[PDB]
Amino acid sequence: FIVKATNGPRYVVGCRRQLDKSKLKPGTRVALDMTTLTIMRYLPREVDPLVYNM
Amino acid sequence: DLYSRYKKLQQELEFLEVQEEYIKDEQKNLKKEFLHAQEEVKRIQSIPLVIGQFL
Repeated sequence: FIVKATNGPRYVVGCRRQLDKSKLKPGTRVALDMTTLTIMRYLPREVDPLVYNM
Repeated sequence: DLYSRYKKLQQELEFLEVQEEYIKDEQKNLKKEFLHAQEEVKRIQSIPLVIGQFL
């Protein structure tokens, strides 16, 4: 998978072992490893509350 | 000199036939060495590669 460091660059990662590779669709947010940098844990969220406040 | 020339042609022959075997073994060896070169260098794979640009 190609991930998005929110200050910058883009990488190549993998899962831990069994992180449900069908769940990790383009559009999810994951937690990335510190050293290995690969995917650790999925998350929700999304962005600007001008959609939300209406 | 037909007792000593015919003695030593055999000698230098058996010498070179021994000496062939060294390079036969090294040719057996270096193909394995080149395969180890191939794969153990081509482990240069995706340690988590970064996206950039080429100019």
